[PDB]
Amino acid sequence: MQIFVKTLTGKTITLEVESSDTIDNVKSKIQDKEGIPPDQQRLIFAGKQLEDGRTLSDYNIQKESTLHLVLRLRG
Amino acid sequence: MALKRINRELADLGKDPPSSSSAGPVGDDLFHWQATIMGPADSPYAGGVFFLSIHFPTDYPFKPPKVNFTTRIYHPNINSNGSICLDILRDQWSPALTISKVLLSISSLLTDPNPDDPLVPEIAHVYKTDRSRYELSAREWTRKYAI
Amino acid sequence: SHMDEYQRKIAYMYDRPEMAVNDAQLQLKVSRATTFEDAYDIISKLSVSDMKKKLLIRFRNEDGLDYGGVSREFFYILSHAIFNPGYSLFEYATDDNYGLQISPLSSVNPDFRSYFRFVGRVMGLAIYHRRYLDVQFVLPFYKRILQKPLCLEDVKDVDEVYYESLKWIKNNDVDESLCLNFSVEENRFGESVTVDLIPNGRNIAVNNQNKMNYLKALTEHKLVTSTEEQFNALKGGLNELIPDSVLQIFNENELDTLLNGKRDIDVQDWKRFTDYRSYTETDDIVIWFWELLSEWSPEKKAKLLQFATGTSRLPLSGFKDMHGSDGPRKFTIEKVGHISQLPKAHTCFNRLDIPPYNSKEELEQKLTIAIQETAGF
Repeated sequence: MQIFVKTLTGKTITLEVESSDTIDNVKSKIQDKEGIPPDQQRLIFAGKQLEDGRTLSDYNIQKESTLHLVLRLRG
Repeated sequence: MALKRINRELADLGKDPPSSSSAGPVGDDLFHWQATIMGPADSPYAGGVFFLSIHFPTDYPFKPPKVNFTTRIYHPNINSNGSICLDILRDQWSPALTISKVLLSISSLLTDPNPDDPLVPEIAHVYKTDRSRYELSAREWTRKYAI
Repeated sequence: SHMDEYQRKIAYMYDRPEMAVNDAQLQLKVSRATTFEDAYDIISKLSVSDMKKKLLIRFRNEDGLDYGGVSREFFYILSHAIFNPGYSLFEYATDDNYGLQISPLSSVNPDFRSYFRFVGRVMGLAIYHRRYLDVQFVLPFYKRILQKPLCLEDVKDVDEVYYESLKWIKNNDVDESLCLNFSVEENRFGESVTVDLIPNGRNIAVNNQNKMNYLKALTEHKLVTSTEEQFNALKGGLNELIPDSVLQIFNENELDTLLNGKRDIDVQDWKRFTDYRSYTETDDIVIWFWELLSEWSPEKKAKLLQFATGTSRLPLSGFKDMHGSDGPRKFTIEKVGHISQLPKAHTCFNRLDIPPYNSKEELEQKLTIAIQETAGF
């Protein structure tokens, strides 16, 4: 299936993925497209931060969902 | 560059607001904004309304704005006075960051505190050890102050 | 060896026939309270021949021997007075990273040229008589004094975040979303005014072809064009004594060492102007910390200071007038974390979190390891 990842700079990257793909694989794809190290990726979907070790299906990610790549505020 | 950009950002916010956060100049001063953030639904702060003060430096968009919470919030990573400074290193702010992305990041922080960087040691310790007490105290403070 | 080469250069400079002090002595009396006023009244009228004689400085109503110490104290006081941001001649590059630079607003004075010529005379007199100031300018200042070209990288020493943003613009592409154009908004006494980098510059957006010229103009305006007349007067005053052919054998670092001497961080001031959270002044992990800092070399002390506070540069008045991101914030030591974890640092609050170790050796090892990734001086 297809999903859309919107970054900080207002750019939108479209990815071809499957619901069983791991979060790590998606961050890897974003690193391949944008050059952002996985350690620095903060992905948000519907107000919840995606965590390594789980799958997209765990978060009910379906056809043409939209994710956010958001700043990591410290305090 | 420091005023045309601000006007464009304000127009965009008035165009398609995130439907939760709001921002607008106070009186007539485009370099001083007041913003409103609604408490995320899936967090102890649900129902609250938190006010932020945003000061744009004259070097904007090259230097990040100063964002400070005004309403008191019981959070592991927000000091008593309130200060949301953006620092993994000096390598994350770029002229391409609008003010909406910062508000979205603040909401993300509200809905997912980071306990490994304890700015308030007691609250961080409570969060690590006993989560239920942290939730109860956070919602109590939201009821007392945010409302 | 940097030190050997620098010593050779210093000996050659002071061995020139055009930098020889006369045998006659000059008496220069100044009151301690009104140091700046009397210094400006006297120095600003000395002739070039007079300024080249031996300098004998006396403080009024303070009779004492060892005039060398008196002269050193006088130069310290004068340097901390004239270069003080409160006097509206110089200013920190940023409030959280204290780097002195000529203040663009200083032009508001009826005649800033006399004051800046006096500053140049003071610097030239300090260099001429082998006396040291104690201020710490930004590298572009010394590069301008030596007449070197200024490039984008030089903005790193002035302000880090501005340099990072400029580098981002240089690397990545620029769209019309970024309302960037050839003009800069500067706030002068409340009111903000627009300065055009190029004629009709406020109505020219930056494309992917103009961004290089835009970066060039921004760098030049930030580093040079804003303070042309003032620095020209200052350098004229400086070259009044030290010919330009003598300054141009050093570089931006050897000249800094020549002016301010070998930089070092005071530890007594550090200890006297620090505060503790959950720690008492007599706790073991504080007395051990201060002993370790006492028996440390300046490079490692600067590295620790950068790791904790954020920058290795200190205010003009030590740790007393220390500013955080949001305002004044004295260096703080707090008890936070487990024994195994390394000490942590909150930069925007000048906080250092030292867990409660059990012996001085463990504290030293952890503290030396925690600062390796940070480079200071």
